[PDB]
Amino acid sequence: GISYSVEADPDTTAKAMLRERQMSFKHSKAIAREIKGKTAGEAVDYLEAVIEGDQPVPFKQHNSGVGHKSKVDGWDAGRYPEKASKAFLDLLENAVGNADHQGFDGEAMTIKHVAAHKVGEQQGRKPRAMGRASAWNSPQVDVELILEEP
Amino acid sequence: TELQARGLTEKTPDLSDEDARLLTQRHRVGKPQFNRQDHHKKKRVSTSWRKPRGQLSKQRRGIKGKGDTVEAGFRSPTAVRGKHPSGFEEVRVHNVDDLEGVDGDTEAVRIASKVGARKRERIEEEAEDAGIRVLNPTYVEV
Amino acid sequence: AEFDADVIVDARDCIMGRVASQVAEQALDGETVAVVNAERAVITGREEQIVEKYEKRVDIGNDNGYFYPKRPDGIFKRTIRGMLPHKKQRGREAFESVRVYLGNPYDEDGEVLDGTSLDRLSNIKFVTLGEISETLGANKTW
RNA sequence: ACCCUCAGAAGGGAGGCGAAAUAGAGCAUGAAAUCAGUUGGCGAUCGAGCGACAGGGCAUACAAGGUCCCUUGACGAAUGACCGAGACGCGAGUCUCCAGUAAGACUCACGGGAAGCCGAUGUUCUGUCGUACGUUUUGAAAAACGAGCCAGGGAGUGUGUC
RNA sequence: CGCUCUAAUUGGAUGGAAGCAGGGGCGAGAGCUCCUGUGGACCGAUUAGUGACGAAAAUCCUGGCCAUAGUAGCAGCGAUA
Ligand SMILES: [Cl-]
Ligand SMILES: [Cl-]
Ligand SMILES: [Cl-]
Ligand SMILES: [Cl-]
Ligand SMILES: [Cl-]
Ligand SMILES: [Cl-]
Ligand SMILES: [Cl-]
Ligand SMILES: [Mg+2]
Ligand SMILES: [Mg+2]
Ligand SMILES: [Mg+2]
Ligand SMILES: [Mg+2]
Ligand SMILES: [Mg+2]
Ligand SMILES: [Mg+2]
Ligand SMILES: [Mg+2]
Ligand SMILES: [Mg+2]
Ligand SMILES: [Mg+2]
Ligand SMILES: [Mg+2]
Ligand code: NA
Ligand code: NA
Ligand code: NA
Ligand code: NA
Ligand code: NA
Ligand code: NA
Ligand code: NA
Ligand code: NA
Ligand code: NA
Ligand SMILES: [Sr+2]
Ligand SMILES: [Sr+2]
Ligand SMILES: [Sr+2]
Ligand SMILES: [Sr+2]
Ligand SMILES: [Sr+2]
Ligand SMILES: [Sr+2]
Ligand SMILES: [Sr+2]
Ligand SMILES: [Sr+2]
Ligand SMILES: [Sr+2]
Repeated sequence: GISYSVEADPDTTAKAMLRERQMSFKHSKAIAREIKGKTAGEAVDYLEAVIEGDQPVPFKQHNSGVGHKSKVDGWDAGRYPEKASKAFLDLLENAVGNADHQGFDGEAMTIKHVAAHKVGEQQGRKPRAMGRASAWNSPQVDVELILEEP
Repeated sequence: TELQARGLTEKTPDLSDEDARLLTQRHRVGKPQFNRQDHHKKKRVSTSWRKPRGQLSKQRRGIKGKGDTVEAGFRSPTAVRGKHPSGFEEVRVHNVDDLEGVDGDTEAVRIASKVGARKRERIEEEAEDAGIRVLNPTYVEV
Repeated sequence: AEFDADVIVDARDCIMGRVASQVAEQALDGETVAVVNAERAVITGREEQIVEKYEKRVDIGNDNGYFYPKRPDGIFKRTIRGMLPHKKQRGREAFESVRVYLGNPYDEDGEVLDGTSLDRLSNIKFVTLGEISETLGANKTW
């Protein structure tokens, strides 16, 4: 697995991690990118609105074939990755939790750092025609989060 | 308070008018990189020099812009070849007994990396006392 | 709109290519040139063949495009571009600092460059750029 | 271990052990391809063997390199004048003298200056040259053949006789 | 020039070896060497030997990895649930 790629002062910070999560890595990059800079509470309200389908996540790198969404500002293609968003909500539940236990105002804290890393693949195999089989793998993702005091 | 180097760091050698001219020439003329043809085009092809062997090779054929091929005409002057940019001839030292016979007016010393801090301390003081500069000195807190 | 020209050239009764060659040389030397009265600029030869060449340039083209100007405004501007390396940085700066005009938008009368004037009393076989444009199908607005 | 979180023997956070947990379980070291985040340089008007050599911009903790710029002055190869005086030419221009003079690369000396400053490194811009590599072939950028990328592996050896 | 192991002669290392990463210096060059970080136990030099000794290529071998792509498929069958 990963370790925190950025330094964090324990006195003014809260940490959180997700390990070997079987969800789309491509969706995770997009979510991380969008929630960075936002307040922990803003991020929760945002991701819940994505799950509901009222807010699209901008797909800037992994956008091939993706249809344009009007609510996406400054860009064109976006989607509503609910599985990966639900996993990010668990990351923000853990962070705000760890934050409150330390005496901080968890919800009001800024997302200083959030990044997803492809930690591996859970391998699978799918039988194809002509007596041959090809890969049918699941991405295993890790994601780090550093909540900072405003 | 601050960091300072052990030994005679500022020491310069006494070179003849000719050896000083040739050193300044080597420094001015320089030489090309002499890296392998198309090393930059493929990650598996290292920078290390190999003679372009291909019958059609643009570098082998001497096509302008494809890089200089290694020839003897690129050699540095005999009188100065191998000298440190300071002008000193290097002597690789491993212990205190290796500092013997060294002329600190013309030769400087370079302690092997493998040598530990304890033995380095003894070499560095015995080098300063013998009037020899150490090219890789220890930086102590003064 | 205002264009701070260093040199204002009068194209009236002057051989287009000769003016263009000099206006190019000056633009690369850092001058801000402005060609004036290009409707009255001249190009020597048999009218019937001159028009054929220019009409062919208008008929040439495909999906990629071959935009050829019909107005004397643009024809002179394209002639100047052919004497400049407009694709390079230095050449584009030179071209963009040159502007051709219909008539004279300034107060100052332009200067007639050396070797560019054509003596109408000695020549019968020539055409005016405006005459070329009228034949090409351009709207006479001069 | 304990505590907090969680649907939770999960995972996470805090904490404990140890010289070391970036020694925490396929757990010594931990390269390249390559991925996430981020820094520097370039960037939505512009052209493609991706560079070599020159020269500019911007960028740089130390260490392992310490040079570099400008006035002036000395030296000064090949080359080599302007102006002027006289003399030719229809003319563009030329000859003689001034003069192998002034100049002339490098190097050095005095005085003054720079320490992101000189080198060097990253990137980018300009100039010049430039259609990979290896093989096949008279002729390969080739619309001839081979390779997605990287790492490691991968081809004159033994005996006998001459 | 470089690689392995042998031998003689002679050195270095827990006051930090090899390796690796980034960086400095030398050599026309094969390559040598130093600094910083990492690592945490081995490593050289000279001389004479030894050879399962040097790769960009062989539709080369094995492993790993990227783009392809969040794309094709998860509809088609007289059993449309
Ligand atoms: Cl993926
Ligand atoms: Cl030689
Ligand atoms: Cl067209
Ligand atoms: Cl051009
Ligand atoms: Cl006529
Ligand atoms: Cl010299
Ligand atoms: Cl052989
Ligand atoms: Mg689509
Ligand atoms: Mg079968
Ligand atoms: Mg390479
Ligand atoms: Mg390990
Ligand atoms: Mg043939
Ligand atoms: Mg010996
Ligand atoms: Mg090998
Ligand atoms: Mg080969
Ligand atoms: Mg497609
Ligand atoms: Mg039915
Ligand atoms: Na939009
Ligand atoms: Na919008
Ligand atoms: Na003409
Ligand atoms: Na046209
Ligand atoms: Na540069
Ligand atoms: Na072949
Ligand atoms: Na070829
Ligand atoms: Na061809
Ligand atoms: Na493949
Ligand atoms: Sr894309
Ligand atoms: Sr060392
Ligand atoms: Sr801990
Ligand atoms: Sr002279
Ligand atoms: Sr790394
Ligand atoms: Sr071999
Ligand atoms: Sr294996
Ligand atoms: Sr894949
Ligand atoms: Sr169905």
